[PDB]
Amino acid sequence: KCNPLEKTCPPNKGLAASTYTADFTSASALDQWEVTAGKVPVGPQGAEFTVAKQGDAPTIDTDFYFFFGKAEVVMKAAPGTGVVSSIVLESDDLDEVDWEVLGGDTTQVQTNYFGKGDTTTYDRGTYVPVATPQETFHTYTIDWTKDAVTWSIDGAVVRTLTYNDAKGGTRFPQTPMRLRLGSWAGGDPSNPKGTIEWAGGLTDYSAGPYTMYVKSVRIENANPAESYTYSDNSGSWQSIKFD
Ligand SMILES: CC(=O)N[C@@H]1[C@@H](O)[C@H](O[C@@H]2O[C@H](CO)[C@@H](O[C@@H]3O[C@H](CO)[C@@H](O[C@@H]4O[C@H](CO)[C@@H](O)[C@H](O)[C@H]4NC(C)=O)[C@H](O)[C@H]3NC(C)=O)[C@H](O)[C@H]2NC(C)=O)[C@@H](CO)O[C@H]1O
Ligand SMILES: CC(=O)N[C@@H]1[C@@H](O)[C@H](O[C@@H]2O[C@H](CO)[C@@H](O)[C@H](O)[C@H]2NC(C)=O)[C@@H](CO)O[C@H]1O
Repeated sequence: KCNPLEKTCPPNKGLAASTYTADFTSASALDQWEVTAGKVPVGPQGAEFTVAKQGDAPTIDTDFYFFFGKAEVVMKAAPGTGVVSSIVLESDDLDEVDWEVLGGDTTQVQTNYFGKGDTTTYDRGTYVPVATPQETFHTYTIDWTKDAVTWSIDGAVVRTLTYNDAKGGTRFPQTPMRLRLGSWAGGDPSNPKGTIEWAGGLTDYSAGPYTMYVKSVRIENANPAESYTYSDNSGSWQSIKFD
């Protein structure tokens, strides 16, 4: 994880196709993914992100990066107090767009972003109404262009971030991003008071295994390439070299 605003890092492996599809009911679905933590079994309901015990943070990263386009995930959130179901887009410069569902909040899901790992205040967050995310599969779409990031649920736009809303684009996500899917306990007793408070309370690991399900992943690469290179330390999209 070398940050190109701080130094010169090697190229990011890119998705050299205009679309990527993963149906997680097949075994060879994690061929272009890495299991970064825990075990992630593949079931009849798709890939399973289970918080069974303390420290369980099962995550999968794509091997590839994409430079603008679409990320669509069909997910059922994990239940349980303090359990976080996360759909994360992140670049090496720490540009990020994400979706977070909390097990005890049955009426909403959170949308969030940051530019260049800048979490000056936690004012980049938005709660949007969703019907029983822990009991119903929903399609979480992020549309990503130079002009705006759009968050949609089951084909309905629920949030738009334009380039200038991100401090005139100084904090807009515009660098090659990999998709991470995972569940973790934000209510882990060992987290800061503020994280446990945010996650909607403490996690009772005894009270069940809590499973997050991802049936499918759809990625559209607006700029298909074998690799992406950060030319400068500007962290801007104009500084991304590829062919
Ligand atoms: C700035 C910001 O707000 N960023 C958010 C992201 O943090 C967040 O992604 C999730 O973040 C959590 C908390 O950091 C993370 O959970 C942690 O995962 C790591 C690795 O799996 C664990 O660290 C390891 O712990 C083991 C113990 O089993 C050690 O042996 C090992 O040495 C540790 N390794 C390292 C490198 O530290 C933590 O234990 C674990 N914490 C908990 C409480 O479970 C999630 O995995 C992140 N999830 C995803 C999908 O990225 C993101 C999503 O909510 O949102 C951003 O806003
Ligand atoms: C110690 C600390 O930073 N505590 C609180 C924050 O954790 C919390 O922000 C939330 O952090 C999570 C990652 O650990 C994110 O997944 C989550 O999206 C993020 N929430 C927001 C709104 O960005 C905030 C929440 O208000 O409170 C801090 O005090």
